[PDB]
Amino acid sequence: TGDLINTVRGPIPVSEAGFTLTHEHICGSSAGFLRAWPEFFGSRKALAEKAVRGLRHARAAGVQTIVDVSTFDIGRDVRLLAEVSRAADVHIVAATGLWFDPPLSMRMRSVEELTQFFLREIQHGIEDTGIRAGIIKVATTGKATPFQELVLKAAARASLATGVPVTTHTSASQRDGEQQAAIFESEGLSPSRVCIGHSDDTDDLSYLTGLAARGYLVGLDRMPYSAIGLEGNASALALFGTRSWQTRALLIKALIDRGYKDRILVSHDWLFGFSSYVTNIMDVMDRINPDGMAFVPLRVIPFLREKGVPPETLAGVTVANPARFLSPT
Amino acid sequence: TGDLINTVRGPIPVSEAGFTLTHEHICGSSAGFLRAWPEFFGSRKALAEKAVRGLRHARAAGVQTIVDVSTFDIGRDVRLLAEVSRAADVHIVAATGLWFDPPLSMRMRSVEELTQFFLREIQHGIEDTGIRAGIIKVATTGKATPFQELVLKAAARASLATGVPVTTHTSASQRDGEQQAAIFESEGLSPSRVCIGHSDDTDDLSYLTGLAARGYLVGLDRMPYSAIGLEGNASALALFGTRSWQTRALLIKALIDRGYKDRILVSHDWLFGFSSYVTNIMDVMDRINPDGMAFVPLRVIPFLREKGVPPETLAGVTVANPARFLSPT
Ligand SMILES: [Co+2]
Ligand SMILES: [Co+2]
Ligand SMILES: [Co+2]
Ligand SMILES: [Co+2]
Repeated sequence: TGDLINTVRGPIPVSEAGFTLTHEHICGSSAGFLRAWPEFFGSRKALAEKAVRGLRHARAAGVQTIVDVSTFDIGRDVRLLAEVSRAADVHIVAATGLWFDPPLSMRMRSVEELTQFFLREIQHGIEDTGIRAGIIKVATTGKATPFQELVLKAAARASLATGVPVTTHTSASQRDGEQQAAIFESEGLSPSRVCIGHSDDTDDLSYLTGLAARGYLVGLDRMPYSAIGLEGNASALALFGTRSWQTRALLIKALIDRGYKDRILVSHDWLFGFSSYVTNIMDVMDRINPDGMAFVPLRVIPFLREKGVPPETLAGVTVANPARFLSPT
Repeated sequence: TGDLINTVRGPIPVSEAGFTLTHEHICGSSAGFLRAWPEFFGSRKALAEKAVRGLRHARAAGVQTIVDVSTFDIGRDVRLLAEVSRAADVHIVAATGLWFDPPLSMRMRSVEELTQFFLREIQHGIEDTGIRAGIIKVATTGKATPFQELVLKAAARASLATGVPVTTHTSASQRDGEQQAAIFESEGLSPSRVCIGHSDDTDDLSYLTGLAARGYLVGLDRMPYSAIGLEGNASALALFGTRSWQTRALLIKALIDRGYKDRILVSHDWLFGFSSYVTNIMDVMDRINPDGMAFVPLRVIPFLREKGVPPETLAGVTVANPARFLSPT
């Protein structure tokens, strides 16, 4: 009791977060895009309705909170998040930081300037809404670009100032987490404040246990992603990969079996609209996983239970770990 | 009489455009940036106040209309344009199209999809404002990227459908206008609907007269840009170049002397805020040219008059040419 986290509807007790999906999106887009071209998604109304249906389905399956890790450059629309959170009665934590599509007005900035921007979104509010970010999202896709180095350092500084955790996009097959870790530590950030994401995109347990041993949270956050059966579709192959959801889920058990149950976060990286990729990608995705953000509780958790993971351990992964992660520390 | 052009305050008779600067910016930024980080500019209020002072100064010097060629990805804020247009009593024509910083949500689009977006901004309105674009802005920086090829084709299609003209950013030293022309013509666009911009960034009159002979408008639109005296400042050198304003202005006379008076458009490429480049670039610029968008009428036009260009010819360049260009055709 007592600890608080900021959501798009305002402050909530940490203990009310409950079952929390730590890497999700209402909409994967671009800065200004939803405002400029809402017809891309049919309409804003259609997008919101789809999101509300999806979040209610997740809620019925036991999901109480999602962390929408859409940054400025993922076209995060905090008013949209607030509207759908309210309608579906599911808490949404919003993000600051920058992903891998920053516009020139961000790319030209210094570490000091980026720190001030991240601090604005955490401490003051996003845009003119007063809605405060509860997480900082950053990204590399291979070795960090010079700009990405500044972003990670600024993320570390903002986290140190506010206690808000940092979460990452990686190219997991290229083992980005190691350099990301090196940069964060150079700034004196505690590994327990950091989740190295898309870590289920690899089966390299040397890489993953290495991070977990150092105290990092390991984000196994793309559970339903598979292009098995869709190998004819090149864009789906590139995004979803050729590993089954079962293969991804086995990593949760593997980390638990190696003593790392407290270092695991599980999610889908799902969304209800998706303009930053090929047209109609959302239709492909909805076919692969009609359950959307209910997939983890409906499929993954029982799969793990049937493999012998104790209920207490599963509750620790889906409730206690997110609580500890999100609590400003 | 009769012909109309859309401005941020609504429709105006073409004959009321008067002395028109055809390539300008209220603010050079990025999509969503002004909404997310207005403190970058001091405040939105400060930015608007600066813009109103600047536009009133231009108006006092005889400027009646500017064409703000900020696209979506230059962070065009049409409400800001409308506010400052109203306060300064200077007409502002807004733009659609894409510059050279499109986010992924644009870069993934087809020519058909881009055409629909440009048509939306011209025919329906920008965002939810009902303000209609009166020009389409496109860009290359050297040989066109595959995406830029689609953008130029979509610009051509939108222009053919609406009669609204197209204007371009070039790397003038790399003679981009020739390929841009080739792409436009492949779509059946009339050269008289097109301005090849930043053409005063080069002294190559073979290149420029080649375009003018084909019927293109030649945009001599960076009149006050010079880093003479600032060679110690690397970012200023890269953006402003080492040629004097007099050297740029001589190109106006050179084209007139070669029979191309009707093919010339003159502007500053000025702005009142600038977040897509180095921090404090606006302070450097304001020192180079305290007159802002009054520089053309105060310095360039009298320079030309003193070189013997007849008043009728100068009026044809600054009034008749923009009128003919902007009139939907
Ligand atoms: Co990602
Ligand atoms: Co994601
Ligand atoms: Co330009
Ligand atoms: Co410009």
